Amino acid sequence: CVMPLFNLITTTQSYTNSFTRGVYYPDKVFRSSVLHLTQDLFLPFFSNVTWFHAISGTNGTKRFDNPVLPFNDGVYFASTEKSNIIRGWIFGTTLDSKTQSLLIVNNATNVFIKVCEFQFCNDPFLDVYHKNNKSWMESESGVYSSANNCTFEYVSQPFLMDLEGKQGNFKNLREFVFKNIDGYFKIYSKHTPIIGRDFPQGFSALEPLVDLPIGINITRFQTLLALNRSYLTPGDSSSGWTAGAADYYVGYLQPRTFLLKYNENGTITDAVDCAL
Amino acid sequence: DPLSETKCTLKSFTVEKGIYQTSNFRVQPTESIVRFPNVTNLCPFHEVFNATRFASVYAWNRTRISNCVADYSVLYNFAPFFAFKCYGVSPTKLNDLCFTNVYADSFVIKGNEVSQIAPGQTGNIADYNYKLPDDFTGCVIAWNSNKLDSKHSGNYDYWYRSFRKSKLKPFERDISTEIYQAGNKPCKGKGPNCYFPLQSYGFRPTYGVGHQPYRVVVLSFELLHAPATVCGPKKSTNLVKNKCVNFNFNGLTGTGVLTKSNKKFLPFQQFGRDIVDTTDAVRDPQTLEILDITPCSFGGVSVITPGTNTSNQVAVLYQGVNCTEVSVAIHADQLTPTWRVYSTGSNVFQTRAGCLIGAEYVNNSYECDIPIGAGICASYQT
Amino acid sequence: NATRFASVYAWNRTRISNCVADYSVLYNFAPFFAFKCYGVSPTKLNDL
Amino acid sequence: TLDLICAQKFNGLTVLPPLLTDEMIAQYT
Amino acid sequence: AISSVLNDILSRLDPPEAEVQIDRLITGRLQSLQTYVTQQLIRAAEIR
Amino acid sequence: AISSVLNDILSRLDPPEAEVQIDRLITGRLQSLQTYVTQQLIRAAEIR
Amino acid sequence: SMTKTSVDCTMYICGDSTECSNLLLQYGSFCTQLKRALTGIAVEQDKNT
Ligand SMILES: *[C@@H]1O[C@H](CO)[C@@H](O[C@@H]2O[C@H](CO)[C@@H](O)[C@H](O)[C@H]2NC(C)=O)[C@H](O)[C@H]1NC(C)=O
Ligand SMILES: *[C@@H]1O[C@H](CO)[C@@H](O[C@@H]2O[C@H](CO)[C@@H](O)[C@H](O)[C@H]2NC(C)=O)[C@H](O)[C@H]1NC(C)=O
Ligand SMILES: *[C@@H]1O[C@H](CO)[C@@H](O[C@@H]2O[C@H](CO)[C@@H](O)[C@H](O)[C@H]2NC(C)=O)[C@H](O)[C@H]1NC(C)=O
Ligand SMILES: *[C@@H]1O[C@H](CO)[C@@H](O)[C@H](O)[C@H]1NC(C)=O
Ligand SMILES: *[C@@H]1O[C@H](CO)[C@@H](O)[C@H](O)[C@H]1NC(C)=O
Ligand SMILES: *[C@@H]1O[C@H](CO)[C@@H](O)[C@H](O)[C@H]1NC(C)=O
Ligand SMILES: *[C@@H]1O[C@H](CO)[C@@H](O)[C@H](O)[C@H]1NC(C)=O
Ligand SMILES: *[C@@H]1O[C@H](CO)[C@@H](O)[C@H](O)[C@H]1NC(C)=O
Ligand SMILES: *[C@@H]1O[C@H](CO)[C@@H](O)[C@H](O)[C@H]1NC(C)=O
Ligand SMILES: *[C@@H]1O[C@H](CO)[C@@H](O)[C@H](O)[C@H]1NC(C)=O
Ligand SMILES: *[C@@H]1O[C@H](CO)[C@@H](O)[C@H](O)[C@H]1NC(C)=O
Repeated sequence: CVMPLFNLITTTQSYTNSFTRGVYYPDKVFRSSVLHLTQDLFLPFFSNVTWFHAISGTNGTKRFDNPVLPFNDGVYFASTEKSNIIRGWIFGTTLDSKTQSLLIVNNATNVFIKVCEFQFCNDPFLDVYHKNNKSWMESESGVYSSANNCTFEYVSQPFLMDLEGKQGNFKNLREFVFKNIDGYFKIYSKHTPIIGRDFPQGFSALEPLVDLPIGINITRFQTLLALNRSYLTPGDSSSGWTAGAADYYVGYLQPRTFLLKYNENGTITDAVDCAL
Repeated sequence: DPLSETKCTLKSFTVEKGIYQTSNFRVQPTESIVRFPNVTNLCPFHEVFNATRFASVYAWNRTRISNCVADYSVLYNFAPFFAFKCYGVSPTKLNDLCFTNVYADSFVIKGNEVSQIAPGQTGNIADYNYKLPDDFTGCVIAWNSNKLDSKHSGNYDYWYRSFRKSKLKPFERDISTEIYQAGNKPCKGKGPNCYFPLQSYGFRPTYGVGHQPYRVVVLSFELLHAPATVCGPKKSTNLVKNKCVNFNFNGLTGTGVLTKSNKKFLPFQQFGRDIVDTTDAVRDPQTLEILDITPCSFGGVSVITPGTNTSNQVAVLYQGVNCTEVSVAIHADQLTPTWRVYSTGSNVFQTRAGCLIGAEYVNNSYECDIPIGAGICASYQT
Repeated sequence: NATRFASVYAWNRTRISNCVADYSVLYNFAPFFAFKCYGVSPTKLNDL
Repeated sequence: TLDLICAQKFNGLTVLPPLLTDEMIAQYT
Repeated sequence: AISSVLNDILSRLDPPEAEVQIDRLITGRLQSLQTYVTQQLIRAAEIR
Repeated sequence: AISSVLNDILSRLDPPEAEVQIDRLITGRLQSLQTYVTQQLIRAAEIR
Repeated sequence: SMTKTSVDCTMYICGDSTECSNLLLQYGSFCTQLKRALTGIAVEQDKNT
């Protein structure tokens, strides 16, 4: 838990419209050409989602925004980045070794999910650096000091997420929905290419990714950012830790009734928020 | 025969001329097929039930059981079965169902506290140690463990929560060691209005049966047909298609014919439903194949008679069914009403009202006598 | 906490009226072998 | 102008054709 | 049911035991509503 | 009832405990059928 | 006229279930009444046309 001294900038919470994003598949049932009325935890249409930026400035001041945020009933996360600065999340009530906490991390080769009484640092983060100037790789030493009484572990999803490149804009509109229902931590996701720069207007249903039966109590969450040990911006001789530009939006799920439109192939192509 | 069925329907030995909606025909299943996953490793029930040390009741151990075949016959081997209370499920049917997840809440309590481990119960253990949900589905197994959880000098390793500010919510574990406070005066230690919430059990072999330690394991199930996962030890059979059969797809029991489907399920989708929430398709656990499910052919059966005093001859209309399917079901003997009318070749006619047997279709047109439907009428004529 | 209790065939019917019924006192001097409330919820006794 | 029909027929609910076809009604008219 | 007042049943019982009385009241009031609507339909036909 | 599927209730319960859920489903579906037939009779009178 | 509909009570309430059918037998002749009413409606539709 050692952090280099930085001219940290206080996090400023911007606000923006949610439009109609955040719709996922409520269940595993297949439906074709059906208007289905379902009550579930949804992100309401045209609500405020908070907006945060994580960037390294040209004057030496780096905005390393990793603030603790409430979880409430559910969380909708939207991420746009080029170097995968956003690498994972933490979940828990006290965020210490007293209570069990969940941690999701990108290992850069696999995806790590753990449920342990982690002794998290003040600002946990993943340390990416260049060994022998030959191998770029990541370490979890800056996240937690020790792990004890582990109850759930899952190393899976050998997917590098963004792989097509940065054609339109980073091609990395990463949308996730995190819910905690009946002891099930449900993660829905969607990888939308961006037609534009930030938060394009449109509709895309979130196919479920993983339903972890961790069965723990979670009321807070915080983003995990990757810090690289220099050698990111060409032409810069400043030997120090720098982080690439990244933007992420957070919205909060609430119990809403939606009218979803399943087309002939079983894909939710539209939705109506009955209380909008 | 159809005439006797008409007589019983009218509750009269005399039948007037007409057509009577008498019964319903149904094609019967020819086989019973079950499809269960490749999973063969037995669930670690022995580890949970024969553990060397059991956690305290206030710190009940929740073991996760998933991705295994749940053979419950093992539980009958190492258990005297003092209490085997299954709520929401039948203990004899545990070997045939599919459970999404298994939760094993294991702890140790007193002998007289076993009855407190049930939904809607009240008591020290129920309110401050372990509370079950009102809609709990699963089983509770309690058995004596005096020979393994008692000491001559007293087994103080087991503790129970006797005092708490509020009753424990369902599936809530309290491990806080804060001294219980009675009133508004803060407690800085043991003394007036301050009591330790945790009290040692002090199990001893010399104690009575009602005070002897008892190991209690609560098996909580999520009886859902979509995720399947943990099911019982049933041998899966081969999959038949285009034939009406009784299918058991990962615990989902139904009757019908399974056909190849053009429906394109997304990888997470396990079955398909129709606009009125009727199951239209399923996914094979083994082959990951999308199979349309169609209930076996059925419909109404009407009996046309010229009057029981004119003649005893009748005709039968199977409503809304192709004559080919009716003939096929008769050949395989699948029709529910088993009084098959003799078929000659000219006796079988196909109306838009269904398949008519026992009436000869003529090319002459007469005034309607007995309305069959779709412009077709029957009459007793030379 | 009466010093002497009447016999079962001569059960003592005490009349309680014109007072605030705080049932938290009952939890102090009782091991509570049986607490069977019929027609009412024991947790709701403090609100009715 | 007059699946939902399949599901309706799938649990005991059938539809009986009229005795007079549309051709016969057109003939009467 | 024990009472015809929903608030009374909710205040004097836990949800498990309350649900029975709530269901009895629901069945009775649903039957009353269905009867009223059927008589209204018949009277509306006569008025038509 | 616990479920709206008859096969589920038959597979998860003994006939004593199954009968309650079966009777609940029977009552509900019989009420639905009676409502449908009554509305059909009224509409048939209007069509007549 | 309107659509002539026929309902199988045993299929609708207790579809291919023998236990449910045996329980439904305890409710008397409600379903014979329903079948008779629907048959009358259908015959009336034909009479209307
Ligand atoms: C549903 O899937 C079908 C194929 O099963 C899609 O039809 C294809 O559409 C594309 C795009 O126009 C054509 O190039 C293909 O030739 C079509 N295939 C067939 C077999 O017709 C259909 O577009 C999908 N539905 C939606 C709404 O995208
Ligand atoms: C609760 O029960 C579980 C049952 O799995 C115990 O889990 C043990 O976990 C270790 C690895 O950490 C496995 O190797 C053991 O096989 C498990 N134990 C047994 C007996 O099989 C867990 O330790 C138990 N916890 C408490 C407090 O009793
Ligand atoms: C039944 O219980 C009542 C409780 O009030 C007893 O009443 C006593 O009455 C005297 C006056 O006659 C009061 O001063 C006492 O305070 C009451 N007793 C107590 C213990 O408080 C009554 O005596 C009891 N009867 C029997 C037979 O036990
Ligand atoms: C979000 O709140 C801000 C407060 O500055 C307000 O300007 C904005 O209109 C709100 N957005 C929505 C979609 O309600
Ligand atoms: C979860 O933890 C929070 C924070 O400590 C607490 O307020 C809440 O009661 C807990 N929930 C449960 C079900 O124990
Ligand atoms: C990450 O993946 C490597 C293999 O690429 C594996 O050995 C390691 O355990 C994983 N986890 C880390 C480094 O935390
Ligand atoms: C883990 O469990 C042990 C045994 O109950 C306990 O003493 C300890 O405090 C727990 N936590 C850690 C971080 O070791
Ligand atoms: C229970 O039996 C199993 C299977 O033989 C064994 O591994 C385990 O040690 C036993 N537990 C005890 C004796 O506490
Ligand atoms: C079961 O095994 C078959 C081959 O026997 C395989 O094709 C199928 O994917 C397996 N099912 C699983 C792993 O769910
Ligand atoms: C039913 O008979 C019709 C009319 O001859 C024929 O076109 C059709 O193929 C048959 N269908 C089946 C399923 O037997
Ligand atoms: C019960 O306690 C009360 C209150 O202190 C006291 O007055 C009474 O004498 C006690 N009764 C006994 C000890 O029988």
